[PDB]
Amino acid sequence: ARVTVQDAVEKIGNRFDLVLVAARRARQMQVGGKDPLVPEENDKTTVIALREIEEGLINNQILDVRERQEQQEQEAAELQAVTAIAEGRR
Amino acid sequence: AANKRSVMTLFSGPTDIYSHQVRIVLAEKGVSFEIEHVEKDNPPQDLIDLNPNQSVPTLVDRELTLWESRIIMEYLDERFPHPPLMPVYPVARGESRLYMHRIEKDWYTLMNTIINGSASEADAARKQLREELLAIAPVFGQKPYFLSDEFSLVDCYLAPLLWRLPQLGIEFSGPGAKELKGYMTRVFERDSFLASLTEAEREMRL
Amino acid sequence: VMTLFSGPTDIYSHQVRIVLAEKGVSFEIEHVEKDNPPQDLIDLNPNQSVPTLVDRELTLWESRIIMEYLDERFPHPPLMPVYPVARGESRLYMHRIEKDWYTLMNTIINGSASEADAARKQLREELLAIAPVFGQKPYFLSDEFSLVDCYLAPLLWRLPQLGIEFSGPGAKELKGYMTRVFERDSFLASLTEAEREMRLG
Amino acid sequence: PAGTGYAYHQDRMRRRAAG
Amino acid sequence: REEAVVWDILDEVIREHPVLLNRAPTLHRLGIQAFEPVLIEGKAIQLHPLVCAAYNADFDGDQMAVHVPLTLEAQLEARALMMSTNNILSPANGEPIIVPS
Ligand SMILES: [Mg+2]
Repeated sequence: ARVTVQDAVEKIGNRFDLVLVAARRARQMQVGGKDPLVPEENDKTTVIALREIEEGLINNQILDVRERQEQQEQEAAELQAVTAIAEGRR
Repeated sequence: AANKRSVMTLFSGPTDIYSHQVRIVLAEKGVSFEIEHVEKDNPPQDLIDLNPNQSVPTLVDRELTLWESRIIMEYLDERFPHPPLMPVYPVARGESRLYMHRIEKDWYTLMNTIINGSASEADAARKQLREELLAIAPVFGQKPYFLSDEFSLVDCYLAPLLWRLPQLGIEFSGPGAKELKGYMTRVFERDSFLASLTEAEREMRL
Repeated sequence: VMTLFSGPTDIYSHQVRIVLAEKGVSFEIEHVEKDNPPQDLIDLNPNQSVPTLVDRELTLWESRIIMEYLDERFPHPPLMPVYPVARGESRLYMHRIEKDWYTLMNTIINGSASEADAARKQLREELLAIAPVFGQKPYFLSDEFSLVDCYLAPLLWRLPQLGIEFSGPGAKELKGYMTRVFERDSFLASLTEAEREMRLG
Repeated sequence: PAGTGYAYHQDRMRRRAAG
Repeated sequence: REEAVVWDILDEVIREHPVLLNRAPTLHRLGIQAFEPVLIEGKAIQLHPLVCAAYNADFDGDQMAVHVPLTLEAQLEARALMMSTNNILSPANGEPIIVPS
């Protein structure tokens, strides 16, 4: 579905970073599978990762706040579930 | 009498960690044992007559009582095999008998000294204790336990002495507690621990 | 490469030597000054407490670990029971003597001449306690010498230097012991020049 | 240390002598 | 067994999986280029005629290895950096390298 990354490299003006961002976002859709933001058309996970980068909804900045927001909301799932040992012991 | 059955006889202690260290391995093998939370001033009768050394705990199985924190939790790991608790290679086995000796002689005195020590030692010990337990931080990243995949006895020497963390006035401080504090989420709520914990020792969890 | 930081005198270092020279381990000892080896072992031993074993990967500081490792790894001849019932007997019988008797001998050497008597005779009546039982087996509760008597052979040998001995009773069924274990090549080729002048053997 | 691997070397030297 | 089911599973493993054709005396960096395979029948690795002047390949018996970028970061380096539609300018000088020959 993707023959060239000439357009998905203008959001990131560097080839050696496009192969790092999309190499990491293209793992979340394979292990610990999150959801591809774009509607897939029977493609792999790689080319789906290179199709978000062109439309700005992924980059090296969004790809952390999208997650570190989750890394602590699971710690919001830590304390709020920590009440489960708070009310289970008394 | 006491050993008249094929059953055990454990004159355990309700607060003394020797009981709570033993009962973990004691119940982690799925064996029908008898709990008797008893005191030093007044334990049960059998705990003083057949126990010519009078320690806590004390396990008795059809031949004689076995009194120690080590001789007991060793006698069970060598007689009730499955699941296993100690490795096979004698190289990495006796070293697993070394951390247990570098804890009963290293982090035990920091508990008794905080039980009978002066006002500064209680934090001085808490000084040498709290930071030192942070000096062992990066260990847990590599291995899911104390340098061993399987749940082994060297871990059981920690958690009963990690369950009395704030009960004697301790709380963590510094960068990297998420590696050890998150680790406590992996050990403090196991069947070997959950069903084994004494409710008396629980109320200092809130 | 199997080194040993033994003391030339102390019964602990004499403990491990009986295990090494029994199993047949090709070892090499590096003596300590009196019971103080150099400051050059704190790197491989933060306790600096002899004895200590070093074989190419390992560091171990106790009579428990250092003496049982050599049993669980050099299998024959075996110095323990076979089935788990009796190990707790041996594994705990040696907890008795290492707690009652050994630290009892502190005041006999590290305690003033007053308490030397306080430890001397109160212990002697124990010395013939198991004495009649030697008409049960040859060794200390065993028909074949094992790890449990490893705490007595280096203990009995320290009698005449310590001071307490046998006189009338306590030597009838007892002295047959030391005339039976003190001749084995293990305890023969373990005796050192310093630990030898504590008796005439 | 040159190419796609040059990125991760930006982080290795940024640890030693630091945290 | 070469059952007739695998011939339809094998064609979905090769959806967007670039391979790495490379000729023997690899002089310059244009001598290794990825491609997106298409399954033909035969035993000759077909090859687009424009590119055959980068490898310096006549078609009179010259052979060509074909590797396979395995991991997930290694089939993007074969699709961003190394793909055959990125090298239309030889690095030795700005002149093209895909001139119709
Ligand atoms: Mg040719």
